[PDB]
Amino acid sequence: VRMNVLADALKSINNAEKRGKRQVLIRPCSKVIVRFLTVMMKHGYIGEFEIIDDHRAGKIVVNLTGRLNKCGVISPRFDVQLKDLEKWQNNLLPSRQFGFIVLTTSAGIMDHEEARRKHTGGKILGFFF
Amino acid sequence: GSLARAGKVRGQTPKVAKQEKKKKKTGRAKRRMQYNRRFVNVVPTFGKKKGPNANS
Amino acid sequence: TDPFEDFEFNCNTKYSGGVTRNLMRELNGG
Amino acid sequence: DTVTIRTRKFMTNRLLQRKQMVIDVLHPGKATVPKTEIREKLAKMYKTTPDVIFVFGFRTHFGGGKTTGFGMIYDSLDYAKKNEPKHRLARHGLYEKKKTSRKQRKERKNRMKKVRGTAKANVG
Amino acid sequence: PVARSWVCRKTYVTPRRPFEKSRLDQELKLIGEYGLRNKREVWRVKFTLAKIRKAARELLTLDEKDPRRLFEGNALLRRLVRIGVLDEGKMKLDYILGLKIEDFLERRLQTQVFKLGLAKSIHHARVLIRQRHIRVRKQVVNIPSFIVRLDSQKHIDFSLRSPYGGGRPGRVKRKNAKKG
Amino acid sequence: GKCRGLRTARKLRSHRRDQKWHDKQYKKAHLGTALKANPFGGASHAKGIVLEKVGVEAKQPNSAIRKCVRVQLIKNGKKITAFVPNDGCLNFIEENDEVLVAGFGRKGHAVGDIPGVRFKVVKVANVSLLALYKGKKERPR
RNA sequence: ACGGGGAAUCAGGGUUCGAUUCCGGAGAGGGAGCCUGAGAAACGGCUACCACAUCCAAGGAAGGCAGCAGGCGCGCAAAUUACCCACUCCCGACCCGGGGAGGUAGUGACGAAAAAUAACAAUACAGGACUCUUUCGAGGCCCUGUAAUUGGAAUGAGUCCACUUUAAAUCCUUUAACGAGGAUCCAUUGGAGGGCAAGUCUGGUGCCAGCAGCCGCGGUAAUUCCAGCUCCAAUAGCGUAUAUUAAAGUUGCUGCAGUUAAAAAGCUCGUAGUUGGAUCU
Repeated sequence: VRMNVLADALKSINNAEKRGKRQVLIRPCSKVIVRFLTVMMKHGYIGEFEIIDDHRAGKIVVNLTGRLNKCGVISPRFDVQLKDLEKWQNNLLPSRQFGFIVLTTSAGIMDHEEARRKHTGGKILGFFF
Repeated sequence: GSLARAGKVRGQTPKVAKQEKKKKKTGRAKRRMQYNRRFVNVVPTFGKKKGPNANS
Repeated sequence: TDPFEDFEFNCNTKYSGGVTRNLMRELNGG
Repeated sequence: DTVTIRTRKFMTNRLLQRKQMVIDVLHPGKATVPKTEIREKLAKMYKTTPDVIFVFGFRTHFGGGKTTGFGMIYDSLDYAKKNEPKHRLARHGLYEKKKTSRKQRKERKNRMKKVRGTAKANVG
Repeated sequence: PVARSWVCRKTYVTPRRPFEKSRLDQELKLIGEYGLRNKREVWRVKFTLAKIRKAARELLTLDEKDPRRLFEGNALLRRLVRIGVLDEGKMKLDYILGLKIEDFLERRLQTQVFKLGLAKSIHHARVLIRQRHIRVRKQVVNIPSFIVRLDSQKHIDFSLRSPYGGGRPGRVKRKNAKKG
Repeated sequence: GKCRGLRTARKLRSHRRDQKWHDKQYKKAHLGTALKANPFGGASHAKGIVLEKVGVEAKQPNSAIRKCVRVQLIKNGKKITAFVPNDGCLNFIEENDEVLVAGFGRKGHAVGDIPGVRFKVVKVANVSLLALYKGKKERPR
């Protein structure tokens, strides 16, 4: 059955970006999906999106600027300290100049650079570059 | 499958005594000689890019 | 002795490796 | 040139009644100076007799420049005989070691272990 | 139980491919240019450079204000500029990755004796140092691999007992004088 | 596919440890039966007494008689066949003398022409075969 | 299989090893039982049995090297029956005695570090020519060169002397005498078809002898065997056997595979196990 709705959301965005489509529909929505999307959009990868508020669980329509190479989830959500972050960056990211690892930490959901600035670890959700 | 010929070819090879040649350099001098042969002078080449021990 | 056609009529015989090595030595000698 | 003596890490040890120092010997073109000449030089430098001056552990630097060793000048000769290692005294002819080897002493001890009483004195 | 110390380490690395033509040519070029004895000297300098590069590369992953990065990087840079391998103008951790093997081979006492003019050739410089003719400041140095510091460059004389700088003829000169 | 769960460490470890047995080299080195069947008993070399000289016909494409000797190992009395490497070297080995024997270089596998022989003679009468081959040492008289 | 600190290797992840000098444990031929003592189930303490073994005048007595040397045996596999308590410390009634702990030497290519086996010049000649000229040539205007050419310089391997070292010259260092031209004061170990660096040169053998880790060479020009010459790889070191690490993304957590190459259970149910949709500032 459907576990890890974030995996489905990220896979839908990835498959839609590969096909060149200019919008993608994500369902169901959740707080974690919206936080991950906001982290993407702050760095200018997806752009604006809308949350269709159906009265059981939301849907999202995400616009797709053609800047997203890959977006993925990391499952299971491994707990990542500050020391393991560089190893995770080497494993997941294409370069040291671009691409982010998203973690859920006690200060919220944010990229690896922000977690380094805030001096906190967390659990790795996914990545995008 | 006899064992009677065990040192046949080595036994019947005509012995040739080694020549009396000069001692070769050793250590830093030999490496300097190699460097001079290979990178400093291009005397033996014919422009055809052969090997160091080419007999043709 | 010419490596170019030595390779062209020896690559199936006992001397394939030697003529191939010589031909590559002619091509890029350094 | 000639031999020069300097005393680097001078210290006055009243607890062993001496002055202990590190001796640098400049002998720019000579063999390592004999300990006796260094003792005469130290006696002249410190205005004392060379019979209360014990020098040892002299190492010559690579290249032949100088030598570094340790030296100790005692307040008197009896204080020297009291505070000194027996071998450094024997290097001055003030002490003589026993002649017997370790093996002879050990076998003699084990031989006496097998007798009781004054007969112990009759072994060996 | 002994009072001895078993701490020791190897100072070179044998290459993975034994018969690479380009590697052999480069190593022979280094040996001939700097008058080295074997490939082990090249590999030793390679190993020291590799360890320095490894330390710098590790320190470049730390935060720019990490106190350990500051302390250790400053120490490494000070060491590199002390022996003159690194210019003091380029004293960032990222410039350590720009150093070559020849920068470390340039600081050898053999190369320095050849450069300061005390020897006519690099091999002459080697035989000079090995024959107790060259002193650094006041110390006779027999080791051609002696890496000369910047503060020690200005004092590389010809020894005060060498026939060439000190004034005592050798065995050959004395015997030839005794012949006549 | 493969289980990826935070609490799957036991399953992953047990699966890997069970599957490692299907690896041939690991099973050889860890089962111990191949160590029991090894004539050297895990040793790199072994001394033996030569029982006879034999000539082992080579494999199908080649045509030669390889010189070998049956040797009975001192440590356990197991009989093996050891190839005498160089030419005219079988003339350096007598009956019932003592030889040192090493592996052939393929870890208990036959090497090249010689079928079923996985050892080579290194010494004979306490002198190496190379010292006798090059004339540096003579067999004791 | 003694455990750990740890070791080898390793991009990241790992894989192997750890008898071995530090800490902990255990044993003193195998078991067992004790005395004394603060502390022992002690073995350079005792008692007995078992195994082995010693002296015996056959009545008895006496054993315990997995302490240091040394011997036998085992094996592929490992040093002297040496000197000393001077150092480090420990023990004692003790400033003083003792310590095969420990130190010091002997054997030592386990291994690791530094580092010789030549440098320079004149003289054929070679070439270029970040030098001058109607090809030409002057090429000391720089750099090579089996030249056993010649020439003077340098020096340590070695032998030896006095120091110094040290408990005792037991080396290293220091000074001095002698000490290089084939500087005979003579560098070797593996290779030359490919993998893989470097000869289808010459002589011999002729599917023989042998080589060859693998592919392969050898049945009359053998680029591969046996040799000569030459060449190259590392070099006071190099080859071989075995175990192991990387290579191995061929054990795959990172990170493999399962239509046909090895492989999805005949099918479904189902308990542990694993995983589990949105939502609460």
